[PDB]
Amino acid sequence: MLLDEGWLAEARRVPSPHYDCRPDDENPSLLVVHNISLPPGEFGGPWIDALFTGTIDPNAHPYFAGIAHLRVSAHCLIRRDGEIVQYVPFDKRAWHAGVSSYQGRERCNDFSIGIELEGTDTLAYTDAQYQQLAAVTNALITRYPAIANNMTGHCNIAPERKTDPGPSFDWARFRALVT
Ligand SMILES: [Zn+2]
Repeated sequence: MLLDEGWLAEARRVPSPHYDCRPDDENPSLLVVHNISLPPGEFGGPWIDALFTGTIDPNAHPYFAGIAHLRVSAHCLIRRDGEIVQYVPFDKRAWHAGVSSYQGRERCNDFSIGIELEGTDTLAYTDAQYQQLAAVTNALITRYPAIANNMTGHCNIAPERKTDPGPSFDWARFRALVT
């Protein structure tokens, strides 16, 4: 697919207020793979769109109040059916990695894009999502070369704390489709 220098045309743009300047406007290299579903264990709700914009309703669900204290966002999301939703231009800083670390260098937000796979640590992602994740990845690799040589889980840059994208994530399947 195609890149309007930050934005994915194919997608459904959610204008998240939750971005800012990459420090010294450094360009991204490492892509991190995230997972998420809300409420935790269901798919298709509007609620992800919600969390990612800082508007989600703490009253919509006993699990939504537990996190209604965050302001967080991830560059793009892949829904179970392949649909790509984009909240923030790739060149900008997403509030996704958190307290993370990759190769001596923390605050991994700075230099990374974050892709969310709708799902759970323990349930297989769908064919469409492997096709889509790889699709987006090839694009960013073309814009940002280093990505092909920096790809990881949240669980890698934040062990113990994070386990996403989980043992479900079959890197084999995905890589099989990256350039
Ligand atoms: Zn994550």
